[PDB]
Amino acid sequence: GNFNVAHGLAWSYYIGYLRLILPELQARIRTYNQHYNNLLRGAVSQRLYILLPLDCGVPDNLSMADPNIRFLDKLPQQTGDRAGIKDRVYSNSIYELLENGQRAGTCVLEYATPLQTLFAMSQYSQAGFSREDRLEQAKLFCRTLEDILADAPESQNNCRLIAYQEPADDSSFSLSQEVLRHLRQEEKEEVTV
Amino acid sequence: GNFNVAHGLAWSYYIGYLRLILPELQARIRTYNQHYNNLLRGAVSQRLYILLPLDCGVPDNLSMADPNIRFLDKLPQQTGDRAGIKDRVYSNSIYELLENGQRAGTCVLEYATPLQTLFAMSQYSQAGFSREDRLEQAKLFCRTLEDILADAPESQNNCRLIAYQEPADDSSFSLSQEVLRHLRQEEKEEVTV
Ligand SMILES: Nc1nc2c(ncn2[C@@H]2O[C@@H]3COP(=O)(O)O[C@H]4[C@@H](O)[C@H](n5cnc6c(=O)[nH]c(N)nc65)O[C@@H]4COP(=O)(O)O[C@H]3[C@H]2O)c(=O)[nH]1
Ligand SMILES: [Ca+2]
Ligand SMILES: [Ca+2]
Repeated sequence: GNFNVAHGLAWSYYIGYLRLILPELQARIRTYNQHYNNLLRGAVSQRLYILLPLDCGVPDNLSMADPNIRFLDKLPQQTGDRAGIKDRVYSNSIYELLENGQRAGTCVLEYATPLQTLFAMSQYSQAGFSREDRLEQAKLFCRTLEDILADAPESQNNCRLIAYQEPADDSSFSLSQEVLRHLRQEEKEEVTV
Repeated sequence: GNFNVAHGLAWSYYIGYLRLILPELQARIRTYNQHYNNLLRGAVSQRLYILLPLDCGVPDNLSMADPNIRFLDKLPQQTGDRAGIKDRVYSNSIYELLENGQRAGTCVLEYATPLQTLFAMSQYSQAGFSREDRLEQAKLFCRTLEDILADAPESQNNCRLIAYQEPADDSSFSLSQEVLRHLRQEEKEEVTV
């Protein structure tokens, strides 16, 4: 019946994590851009880019997904407040996106960790949760998280969801291209509006 | 038609937390009890006690809801793995339960963290989530988690849910006394079985 784990997962992810880290993340990115743009020959986008593989495949490191997605630098932390903000642990990692060995873009990137739960659920037989259930909830997770972020206080502008199914043959899918296409569209939006 | 956050919250709580902390819990408690017995003739119960206040009120200090519930120690981490078998580092607290100033029991005690999500949602206006909704979802949370632990590999024997609805009239609920009942029933079971 009407059992959708994705509903709770998306709400939990926003309330217990994204809501808490997005303002501080944008603040650190801005500062980083101020001190290091001369060094970067560009700018890190201020949107957290969230990877949502619909196959729920989350690797411990990003480069084993795509050798054109490569660690660049660390985002410095917040400054000497320590007044209640430091609860979650999130990635201070900036990635560069490569095209032909050349840096084509830069962003803060991370996977949507609740997809791990759906994967775990699908390997846990007592849950009675099929691969087909997993994909269905993964999609529902995306839709739900999207709706939440649409009405969220300036957080729609604070992150970008990158949902993607991967070729059920084996074409060499390019995640780096997927991300770059969003980066280019974002800069285009930022500049034509 | 049915949006039930509690479903995903309970699955997320078992998958992302209980499944990982519980298999090694009783070993951690056992090695603490060796010292606890030798040093104070103490015995800490072997089950994780999970407070589920139906009103979703989670304080950042247990002792603030009851000074008959007195902090004793952190439960020390496991051994062998440099990685941790299943854990990075789980903070778990051991508490003494007091009756008329006297130590009457000892257990690893903590609130069900997903109740905070339910509480935050009910203060988040974009959620259209009322305090009546929260309670119904809190009940569903307990029910769902219970069903999960019942099918779960020995994790059911590893923990005990303490779900309580507090009297609206600001009557004299004793949380310490509620916990002691469970502790006294646990000892009765282990001693009769
Ligand atoms: N990248 C990143 N993502 C984060 C972080 N914190 C939370 N998230 C994401 O948001 C989800 C919801 O977290 P939650 O509301 O704290 O909800 C948690 C919480 O209620 C509970 N839980 C998890 N770890 C602990 C713990 O160490 N102690 C206790 N008492 N509860 C825990 O189980 C729920 C499910 O946890 P998850 O499966 O891990 O699911 C997490 C996770 O996917 C973070 O610091 N970094
Ligand atoms: Ca993949
Ligand atoms: Ca209460």
